[PDB]
Amino acid sequence: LSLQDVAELIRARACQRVVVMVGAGISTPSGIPDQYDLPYPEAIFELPFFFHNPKPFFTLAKELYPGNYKPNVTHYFLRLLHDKGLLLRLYTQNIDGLERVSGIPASKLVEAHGTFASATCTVCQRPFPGEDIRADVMADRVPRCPVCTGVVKPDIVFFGEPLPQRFLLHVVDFPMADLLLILGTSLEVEPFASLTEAVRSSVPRLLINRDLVGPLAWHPRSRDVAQLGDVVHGVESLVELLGWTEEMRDLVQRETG
Amino acid sequence: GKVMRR
Ligand SMILES: C[C@H](CCCC(C)(C)C)[C@H]1CC[C@@H]2[C@@H]3C[C@H](OS(=O)(=O)O)[C@H]4C[C@H](OS(=O)(=O)O)[C@@H](OS(=O)(=O)O)C[C@]4(C)[C@H]3CC[C@@]21C
Ligand SMILES: [Zn+2]
Repeated sequence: LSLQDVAELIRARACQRVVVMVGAGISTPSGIPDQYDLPYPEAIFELPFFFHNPKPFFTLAKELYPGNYKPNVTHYFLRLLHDKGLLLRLYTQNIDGLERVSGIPASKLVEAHGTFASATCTVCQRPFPGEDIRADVMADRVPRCPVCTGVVKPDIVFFGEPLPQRFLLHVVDFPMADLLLILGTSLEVEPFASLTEAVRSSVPRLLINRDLVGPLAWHPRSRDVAQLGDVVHGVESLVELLGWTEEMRDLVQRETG
Repeated sequence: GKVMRR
């Protein structure tokens, strides 16, 4: 099986319920990393480091707020998948909110590693709207709790922390998928990475990623297809094989201003 | 819990 066969499936509308898994690869072409004081990169989402020095995380918060970055071809492709009534759900590891901006509604999304839309005082555990700390974060200040002075951390999943309970939508989405799209992740983080195994054995799995990662490398199924290389390139080659290149380009420079 | 493989 090949990338052409997968494109033929979508075009025929044989794949009615597409489930997508995305990671950091799809947001790099918009200029998002993954000027800081980080001992190693992962420490930005680690609690022992965060409590020692919250500033590098809050630098990224200030960066990741709406406006600064734009969705790229990858996002807009997934927006076409929804527009044509083909997206069952999008599962994302990203915390940059670009899926929402591209036009994917909240109901078609699982922000599996959390969100800046709300926050919690790390000490007393009072909940905050994510706008209630905006001024502070923008003014290079560490947000503090009105009631106890503890650092107010955004609801981003740090290492060791449980994922939001919305993640449980995977129990009903994955068994129901007729096609799985893995785009721009090296499937390193658990339990997200494990979802690739949750689709039925007869289900096509399409990896559009830099390298052969996860279960596609270790225990490949017959209907798995890898389009290795740059993610943007890989997406465009599927878009072309679908006949959506014109519709895409119309969508992309429509969505700028 | 959110963990790396390695
Ligand atoms: C049990 C069934 C699975 C059913 C599948 C079957 C049919 C296979 C059994 C779950 C599927 C998802 C669903 C939701 C998804 C909701 O997220 S939302 O979409 O962003 O609001 C959840 C919101 C809250 O989670 S939290 O992590 O962010 O604090 C928390 O509520 S709170 O305690 O009052 O704050 C729990 C939620 C309401 C869960 C509860 C489990 C579910 C009913
Ligand atoms: Zn507090």
